[PDB]
Amino acid sequence: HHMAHIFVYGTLKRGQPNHKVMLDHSHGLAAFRGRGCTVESFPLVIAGEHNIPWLLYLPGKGHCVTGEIYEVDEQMLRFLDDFEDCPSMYQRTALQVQVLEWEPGDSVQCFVYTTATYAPEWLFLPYHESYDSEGPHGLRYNPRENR
Repeated sequence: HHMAHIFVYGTLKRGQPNHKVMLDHSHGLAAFRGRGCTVESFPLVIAGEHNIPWLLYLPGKGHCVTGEIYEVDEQMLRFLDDFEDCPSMYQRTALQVQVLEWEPGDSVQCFVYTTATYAPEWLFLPYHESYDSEGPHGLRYNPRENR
């Protein structure tokens, strides 16, 4: 079957708190392909009570956002849609990604979880080039069922 390229910038990245879900074969297949940055700039904010990273769908604002390129199967793609609570919390959007390292040419089209349903005040939060839950912003990810 065909596969699909995705680009992850947040908790799904290697070394980030939700990476395990991509390594769990009960969800399908995800193969690491390399590192990239969005060709278009977008705001990346760490926001809400869970300190979740959100790539806001405001093309041309903020910065090119760095992340990782994976090739995934359809099962994994649908799992990630459910994981990200699409289309309410995030909407899956196809974006051009400049390839910085490859394990394809200069860029690759990838699905990315963006959001148009952010809280409006999140526009005033810092806009990140990259996400690290343990970064100096001091806002560590906490899991969804925490109150």
